[PDB]
Amino acid sequence: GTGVLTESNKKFLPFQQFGRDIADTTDAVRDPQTLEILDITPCSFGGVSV
Amino acid sequence: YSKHTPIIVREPEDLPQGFSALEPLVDLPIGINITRFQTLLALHRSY
Ligand SMILES: *[C@@H]1O[C@H](CO)[C@@H](O)[C@H](O)[C@H]1NC(C)=O
Repeated sequence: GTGVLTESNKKFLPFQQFGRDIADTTDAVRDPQTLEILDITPCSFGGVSV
Repeated sequence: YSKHTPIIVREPEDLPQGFSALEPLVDLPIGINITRFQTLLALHRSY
């Protein structure tokens, strides 16, 4: 996917690797290389009106 | 899926009526069919 990767304060239990939002879309992940909790936020967007 | 806690319940027959969750502890990849289960007890010597 495409988004902004940041550190996340949400604590994952040791078995947990993925996090999901209300919309059932992946919102957080654990990096395969180093076990760390990272949340994904979509890149900035907004309607444009002239 | 296991979980351990300390309990101070007065009635041993009465499991606590408190909400709890059992985390996924271990998985075994073997797919051997199992029909019957036997609890294993430790019992050493006359004292
Ligand atoms: C290889 O993978 C393990 C599991 O994530 C990790 O702990 C280890 O640091 C990795 N090796 C290197 C050199 O980073």
